[PDB]
Amino acid sequence: ESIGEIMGKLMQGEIGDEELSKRIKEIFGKRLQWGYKPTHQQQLAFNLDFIKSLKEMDYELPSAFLEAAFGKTIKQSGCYFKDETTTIDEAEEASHELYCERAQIKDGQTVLDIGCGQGGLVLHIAQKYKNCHVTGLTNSKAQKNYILMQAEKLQLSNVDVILADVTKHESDKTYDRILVIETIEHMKNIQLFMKKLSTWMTEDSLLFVDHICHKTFSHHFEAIDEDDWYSGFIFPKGCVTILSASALLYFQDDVTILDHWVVNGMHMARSVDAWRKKLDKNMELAREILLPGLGSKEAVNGVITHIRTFCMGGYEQFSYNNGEEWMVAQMLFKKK
Amino acid sequence: ESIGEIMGKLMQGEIGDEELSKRIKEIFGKRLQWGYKPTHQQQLAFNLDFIKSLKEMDYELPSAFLEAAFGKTIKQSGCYFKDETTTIDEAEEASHELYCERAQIKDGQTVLDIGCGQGGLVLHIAQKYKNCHVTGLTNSKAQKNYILMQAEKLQLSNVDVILADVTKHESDKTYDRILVIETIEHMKNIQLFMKKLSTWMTEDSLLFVDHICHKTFSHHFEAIDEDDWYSGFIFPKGCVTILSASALLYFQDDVTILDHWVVNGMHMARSVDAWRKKLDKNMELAREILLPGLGSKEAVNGVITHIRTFCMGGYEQFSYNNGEEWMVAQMLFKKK
Ligand SMILES: Nc1ncnc2c1ncn2[C@@H]1O[C@H](CSCC[C@H](N)C(=O)O)[C@@H](O)[C@H]1O
Ligand SMILES: Nc1ncnc2c1ncn2[C@@H]1O[C@H](CSCC[C@H](N)C(=O)O)[C@@H](O)[C@H]1O
Repeated sequence: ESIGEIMGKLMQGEIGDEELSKRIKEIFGKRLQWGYKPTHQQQLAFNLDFIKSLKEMDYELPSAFLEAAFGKTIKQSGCYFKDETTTIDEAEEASHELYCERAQIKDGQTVLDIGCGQGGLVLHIAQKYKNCHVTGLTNSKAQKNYILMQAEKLQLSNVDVILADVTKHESDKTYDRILVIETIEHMKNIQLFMKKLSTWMTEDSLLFVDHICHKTFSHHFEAIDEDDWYSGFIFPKGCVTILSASALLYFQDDVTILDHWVVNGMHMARSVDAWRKKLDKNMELAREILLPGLGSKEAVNGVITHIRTFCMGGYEQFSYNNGEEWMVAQMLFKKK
Repeated sequence: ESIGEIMGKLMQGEIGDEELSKRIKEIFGKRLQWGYKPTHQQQLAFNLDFIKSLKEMDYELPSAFLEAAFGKTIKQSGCYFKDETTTIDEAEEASHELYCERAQIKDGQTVLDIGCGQGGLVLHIAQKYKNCHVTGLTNSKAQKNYILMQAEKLQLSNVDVILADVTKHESDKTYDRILVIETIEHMKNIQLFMKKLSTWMTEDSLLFVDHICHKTFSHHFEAIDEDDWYSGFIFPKGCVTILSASALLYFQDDVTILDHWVVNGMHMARSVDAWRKKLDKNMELAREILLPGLGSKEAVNGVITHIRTFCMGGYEQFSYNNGEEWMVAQMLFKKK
């Protein structure tokens, strides 16, 4: 069976969930085979080669659709589920609280959220800590607009948003706290990224990074072989990197580690499951919302298939071996 | 059975090798049970707690005996065995060559060897690189004397030895290369140690560290429980720390990592096996050598039992799971 053939049936909704999940799990299984080495000697050689290679490098969905698919604050990162019955809205809030705890946020601090998305964390910190000034930075005008509208509705006076490609942003401004929640995976050059972040810190600042990871090895999110129809469908341009849980420890030229955690992958699995189920529940509404801006029922079905498959695939990835393969890494740093 | 009882039979040579190896393997087995956590979340919590705890802290055998037990240069660190038939003398040289390769030694450099022991590496570099100046640093007068005698016999003019407790040594001198071969395991405060080493480097220097490790977790070399007669017999004062293979990545306040390797534990296992077998072969001579300085056959038997048991135990430790538990970690750093 060719890619063309599988992609044919997928787009037509002719692959049932059972088969789809099975096919994607197999693809992730091959990545694990690729990544695990027989000895720690070989594992470190593999991992350091990856790390060295990084050092050589360098239409938007309507907000109504996003609201029908994601949780209340449209968080687009792994959330944290205390209970079986925890809702996605509760899991968003719990995840925001965990970041505030681990990044040691205190009232009165200046806070920068890099790649802030729809601004759930910016709005959380602004509401919880009235004397903080909170700045989100995003490369999306639509996201900036959404955040400023929400801050207005919430009567928040302590929020601003920088519209910038972070890789190009130049400023003399420093911040007490810099937060990077699942943004670093999108970064082309990571030695240069951490260096830039360090110039926006003082000796009193902390930097908190959260990134999807594998516990043992790093990889680009790209086709494992010629049979892999999934990876390139999800990221057809690519430029998503899955660092190992310890990869950023090798990027301490300009910052120094203070603490290090991981969150088991079942939290991410439950996040993507909640998105998939909500999209499914709101399927008719979603198709209605998208149609104006996409111009045909076929183009709508395509966008929806892509998002739904991303959630179905993410479920297999992060739930693999009960959350003990792909998971979320978190690190706290100070400036050199 | 009490410790007193096992120690009774051990000292009397009443425990055969088979039983001795079995008992020590069991003790290491319990350490593995202690150290491996069920989830990566818990493994990192365990490992970071250990790392944080470190940040809060702060008669000699005649040379003729050492010559009868160890290899030609009296190396007292893991060696490197290419073949089944590689001799300890060859393995010493191979290990010296590996350090020179990984620490990027070049003729003309100033080189400092911290905790240089009987000076095998100092003498190797001095002979191979005639324009290097090579300084060994040791806290032992007997070791200093041995090295200077060997340098004289070898017609080396480029060797000096500092007699100092490294934790107390103050100097303005800097070096192109600093080498630390299985010395850091003896260090009380490691943030402070790496900081001190950094003040002896310039922007052009490199630091190479080799340390015994476990691939997954860190531990002090101390009794696992009340049944453990071994750990405290080997190190009755203690102050040996077995860092995980990645522990020093968290000690980059003052230096920055460039490369990272591990060497499989079978190399160390073959090293301690060679020492044990050579001591066994030369047992009569060894007892004769020690008697003058120890003053009784009983005190001689004690010293020999301690050294032999150390080798028997080391064999079980490093050969465990074909060298994939305890092994040797190596790191290359530059100054911040
Ligand atoms: N170069 C760049 N400059 C600014 N933002 C960028 C960027 N590359 C990616 N981003 C943004 O970073 C975000 C990563 S997704 C995570 C969004 C948000 N932190 C949340 O947790 O929900 C996306 O909004 C992405 O478009
Ligand atoms: N505070 C200190 N100052 C100097 N040397 C020390 C020290 N603590 C331990 N040492 C020495 O460091 C050495 C560790 S054993 C390794 C010796 C040598 N590098 C080799 O590979 O053979 C021992 O000689 C030990 O006595």
